Amino acid sequence: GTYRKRFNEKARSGHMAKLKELKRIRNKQFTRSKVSRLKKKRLDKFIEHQLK
Amino acid sequence: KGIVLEKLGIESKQPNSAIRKCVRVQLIKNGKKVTAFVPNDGCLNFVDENDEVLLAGFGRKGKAKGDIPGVRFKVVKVSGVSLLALWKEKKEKPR
Amino acid sequence: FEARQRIEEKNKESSDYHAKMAHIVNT
Amino acid sequence: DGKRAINYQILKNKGLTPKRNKDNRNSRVKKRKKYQKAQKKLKSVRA
Amino acid sequence: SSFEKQQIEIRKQIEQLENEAVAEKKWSLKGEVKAKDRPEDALLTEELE
Amino acid sequence: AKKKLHTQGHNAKAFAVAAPGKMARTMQRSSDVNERKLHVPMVDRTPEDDPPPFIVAVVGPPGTGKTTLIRSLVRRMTKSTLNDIQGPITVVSGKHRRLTFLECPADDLNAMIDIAKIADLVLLLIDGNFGFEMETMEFLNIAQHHGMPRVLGVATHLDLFKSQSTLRASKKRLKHRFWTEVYQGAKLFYLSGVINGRYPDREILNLSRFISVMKFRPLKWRNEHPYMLADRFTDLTHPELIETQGLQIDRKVAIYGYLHGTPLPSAPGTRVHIAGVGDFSVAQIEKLPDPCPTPFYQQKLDDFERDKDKLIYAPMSDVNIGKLIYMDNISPEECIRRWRGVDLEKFVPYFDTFEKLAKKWKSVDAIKERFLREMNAAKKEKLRAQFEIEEGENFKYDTWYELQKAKISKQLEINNIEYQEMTPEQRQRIEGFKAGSYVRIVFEKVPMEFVKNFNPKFPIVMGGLLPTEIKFGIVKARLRRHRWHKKILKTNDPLVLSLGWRRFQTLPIYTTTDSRTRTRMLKYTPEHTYCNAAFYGPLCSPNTPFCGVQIVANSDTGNGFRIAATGIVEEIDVNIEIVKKLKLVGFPYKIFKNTAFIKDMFSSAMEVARFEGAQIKTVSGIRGEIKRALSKPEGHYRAAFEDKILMSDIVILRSWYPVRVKKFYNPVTSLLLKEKTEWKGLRLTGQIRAAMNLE
Amino acid sequence: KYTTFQGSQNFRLRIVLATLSGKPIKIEKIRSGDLNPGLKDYEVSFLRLIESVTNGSVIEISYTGTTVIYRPGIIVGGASTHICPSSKPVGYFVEPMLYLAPFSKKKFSILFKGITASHNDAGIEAIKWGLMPVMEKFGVRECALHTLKRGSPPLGGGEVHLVVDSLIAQPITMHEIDRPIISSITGVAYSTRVSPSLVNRMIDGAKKVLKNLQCEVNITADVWRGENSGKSPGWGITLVAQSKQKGWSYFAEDIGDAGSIPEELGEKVACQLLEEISKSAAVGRNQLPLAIVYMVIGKEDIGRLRINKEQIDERFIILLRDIKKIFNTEVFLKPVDEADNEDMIATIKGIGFTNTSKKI
RNA sequence: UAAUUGGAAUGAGUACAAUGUAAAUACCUUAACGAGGAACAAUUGGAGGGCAAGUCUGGUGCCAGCAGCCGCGGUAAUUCCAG
Repeated sequence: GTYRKRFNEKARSGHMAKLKELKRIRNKQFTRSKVSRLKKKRLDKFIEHQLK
Repeated sequence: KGIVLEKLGIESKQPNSAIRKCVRVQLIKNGKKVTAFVPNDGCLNFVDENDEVLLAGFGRKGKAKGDIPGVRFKVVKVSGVSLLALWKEKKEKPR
Repeated sequence: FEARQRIEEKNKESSDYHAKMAHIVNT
Repeated sequence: DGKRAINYQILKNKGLTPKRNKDNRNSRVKKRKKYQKAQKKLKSVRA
Repeated sequence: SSFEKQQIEIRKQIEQLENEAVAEKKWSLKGEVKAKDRPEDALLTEELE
Repeated sequence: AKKKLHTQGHNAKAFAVAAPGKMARTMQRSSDVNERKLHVPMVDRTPEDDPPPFIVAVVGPPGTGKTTLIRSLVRRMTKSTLNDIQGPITVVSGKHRRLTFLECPADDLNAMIDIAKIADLVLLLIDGNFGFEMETMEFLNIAQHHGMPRVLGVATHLDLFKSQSTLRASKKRLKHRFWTEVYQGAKLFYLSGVINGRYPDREILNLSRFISVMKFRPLKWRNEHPYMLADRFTDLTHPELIETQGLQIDRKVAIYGYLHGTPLPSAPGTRVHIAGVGDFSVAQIEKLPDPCPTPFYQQKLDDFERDKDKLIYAPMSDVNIGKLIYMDNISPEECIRRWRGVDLEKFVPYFDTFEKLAKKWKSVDAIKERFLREMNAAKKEKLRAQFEIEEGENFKYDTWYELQKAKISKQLEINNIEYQEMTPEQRQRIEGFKAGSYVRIVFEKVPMEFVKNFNPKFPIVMGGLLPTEIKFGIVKARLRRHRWHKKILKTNDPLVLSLGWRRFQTLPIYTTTDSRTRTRMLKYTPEHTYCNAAFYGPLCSPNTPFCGVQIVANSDTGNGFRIAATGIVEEIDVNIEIVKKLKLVGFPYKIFKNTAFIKDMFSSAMEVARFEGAQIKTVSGIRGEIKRALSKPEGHYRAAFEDKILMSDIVILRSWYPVRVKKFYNPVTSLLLKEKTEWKGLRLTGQIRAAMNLE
Repeated sequence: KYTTFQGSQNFRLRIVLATLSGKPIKIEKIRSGDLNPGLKDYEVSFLRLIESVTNGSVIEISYTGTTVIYRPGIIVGGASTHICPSSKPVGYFVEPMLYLAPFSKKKFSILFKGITASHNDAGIEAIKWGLMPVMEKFGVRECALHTLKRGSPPLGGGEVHLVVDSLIAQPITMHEIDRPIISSITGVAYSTRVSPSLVNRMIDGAKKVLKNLQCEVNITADVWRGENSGKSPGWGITLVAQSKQKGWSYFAEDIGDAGSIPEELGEKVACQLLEEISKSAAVGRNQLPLAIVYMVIGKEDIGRLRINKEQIDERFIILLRDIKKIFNTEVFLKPVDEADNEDMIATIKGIGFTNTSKKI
């Protein structure tokens, strides 16, 4: 469980920064909220409909 | 744990029946509302409304003559004290 | 006159009774 | 004395017990009074 | 006094409820009301269902 | 299992747990701990800024000694030995905390019932040698029904016991006995001795520290009714009024205390009830600076300006449009003329003429504000704006209890940002003397008995009465014999009961429901369960718990248990039709097959005619009807049964006779009385017979 | 007999506010400067209505008819039928019941018989689309008002049926600090015993005036004929603007006159709609006393309501001077920060109010 | 199986003393005390019936069904299917 949701983010801020470097290097090879997201999908459909 | 919403089957004529024992309790962790037997009808005097009850599993082994299937649960403690402790006059209901 | 009251209310308190019972059982 | 005393009811706190035998009190008697009762039955089933 | 005047008429009232619990109850408040216990022709006046 | 897992976008199989066992076993245990945390949502209504002193009330048997116990706690918190403590006393114990001790009288249930409605925290001391006396047990039962305060028991007389082994066994017994009465896991502190007139510092320090972190929960009754404890009592009358009228006057009385609970409204004229005197009303409301100010609070006052010696307070013991609106001299015609510079009975408000309006409303361009690359961007923005207006409510926590709790917490600070803008003048009237504002509220028409017979040793509280509560209707309550109390309760037999802020005896009546078709009265109480009941008296809210007693006179107690009846109230009206069953018996004097002539049930042949067609039944269980009044004797009648009645058989006709509720009412008026114990009200039916020597 | 009001002004309002408070009032000098001094017939008829719904209320009229004593009882209610006298319409009788509607011991199932419209008082359409929506926002959910038979002056013979089933403990604490944006304009045009063509003509006039505004305008065309239409002919229209997001409705109404132009009346009410909206903020001027009361008799908490100074008239102050004489509640008024308009936020600490009468 | 009886026994506890222990406490010892149901008062679940001038529901009489802490009086009142 290298990546998790800690009780306090601020305490583990130094560790989180350190964890990000390890995660980026391992996942570098590949690279080489929903309610707000629902509005984003709706807005794009609405803009496309108006343009059409 | 659950909150006593209302007491079903108060209007039943026939005392200590199966329709009479039912209370409708909503669970606190989900808001799902559900019915539960309160054993030995004279117990119904102890539960009133909004009375913090513990529900358990009823889980009978073989059906009776007048039982109501779908009553999944039984009530054990109310306001922290046991109904069987109340029914035997050991403890008293705290408010 | 009291016969027509004692009968009519007792019929209402049974005709309201089976409705309140059957509304429990189906639910 | 002026100081009010505990009643035996509120001391042991046993409310509404159904009536019981004297012979559940000592298990080595109920074993005795069972076998001595279940030896009379043995004289009645067979000889 | 103000409070004493209330407590006198309570004490006036307190005797009447005491002197009713002593007394023989009304014919209708009993059970098994036989037609010699109650006053003659009093059943029609009371009116019960 | 192969394609079910792949249906989701992320590989379902890739995410798994190293141990099934630990994950599963820990998951159930954690969930049980949570469910336990959840409790039904409530409201606090006590201020964050200025909290009142949490009232802590020492109680118990008198011969143990609670005066010397409270003197060994105030001398370790303020380092100032006191003497002859009487009445309520306030002491600052911390940088923000300041508890208020209150020695109850042990002898008076009239004050023991009184104190448990207001005690925020109750300290109960039970003699170690004598265990629990009746007075402790009686106080615990009354406190639980009204609303459970935080209890911190203690056990004096621990030193006496000769053998430590016997003493340890006794401590376990009391600790176990205490758990059943209160909540398991709560331990009462033990004090070894009072050799120096005070307890050991180490034991007292732990007790003082344990009380400091109490964090008392909010009682339902206390967040609905504004209440206060009277700090110091003051009569404000001219002695010339006293010398002329000659000690007959009802005295103008100023009283002093800390408000609690809910804001007591500052318009003078709210009615408010002294516990044990009667229903009064406020006359003048004034707020003065509190004697005891917390050091953190004092620092703030000192900074604005730019008391260490006295750390305790024991007085009883010896040392715009709106302001244009709310005036009444202004006419509302003048109000708008003052603001610019009609009857409500008609519903449509005053318009102008259609001549003036059609010329005005040619263009709708005034009201068009209220309806619904750069250019493109603008258009997009507009669209977005409309989308938010079109779907905002629908578009806008993990646990339901936490959420619905946000319905309270967001409701709290929307008072606070509202009250803050007001705060110097408007907030006080809107604030209406908020809890802990040390208020000076004065009275009128307080009787002469209250000032003459007064001692500061007994408390006096106020109950801000709701307009629900001010009336007098017959209430439908339900109650049982309190199972400690030996005899069962009787119908129409007076019972002192504490309903709301009031203590009073009334004449109840104990009324079952014959399978919910009516309200039949019993004659007694069902000796182990709640029966539905009724009694005259003051009115209250439904779902209010009361706890009624028998003889409260300390002259006549005996060793029986005093609390006899507990229960809640269901609903309230002003009329309940209430029915006693009576049956008319009769005897047959000539039978036949299937037809009887029954004598001496009805007196006249006209009396039968009021009753014909009535469904008569017998002892034996056969039914019938009564049909015609027999003529030639005046009383009898023919009645057709279903089968041959005997001669040996007794016909009974069921019937219902309505009864009434006797409208006696008697507030206890306990501390208006001189002796203040042994207040004697209406006697029981059994007691009067012995006095009058009847059988 | 302790609070005393002068004059016959807002008479049905003063019986309401005494009834919810439970504070006894005595209204003296009612129409004393008249050739027929004292109460009218319907004001006596309205006092019979409060008696029928409240058990225990004591109502006393002096023999000059100018002094009315009222010690209020608790709201019982139940089901009954009130006869409305032909002076005032059935809707006028309905409005006081709505204030006490969510608080009764039982359900209000009150049957009203009489004339169902007038110039002054509320029509059936106005109460259904104006008063009912305000009740729903507070928390009166299962509230309704059915029409059996529609009447019209001068004979009427119409029937409405007030049915209120939500029996709540207090109105919820409303916060409306935003002017609601009108989504649609909906109006109902009714007519009894007359030509169906007149109703169509009324709709044409309203649409023409409202054609400039860009919003969906739908007017339900309701035509009544036969015994159900009523004893006397007549017509009227009621127009309602509404906002879907906040469920806020604004309305205006009028009825037909003895010889009126139906093109004009359809044009007039739509002008009276937009004139009402132009003076409005989050309520109407005829919806505001229903909502001012519900912030007062709501629970012990600050509510907020965004209102406009054009609403504030002589009539609005007499509302706030009847509350202070009963409930003693100052209504704090703060300016808004929007510099384009003169809106003010009406903030009220509600008096802690319950249901005395509801069973648990 | 017993509705009168009969003497024996024993520690649960209380407790000199010695023992124990760093000192205490308990245990192991052991003077004096300490058992008849009305104690020195075994529990926690389960199977089954019965009762009222009770209530309710249905019915082609008097029955069938549900059931019954509630009856008529009474709570210093009842000894009551001994409870």
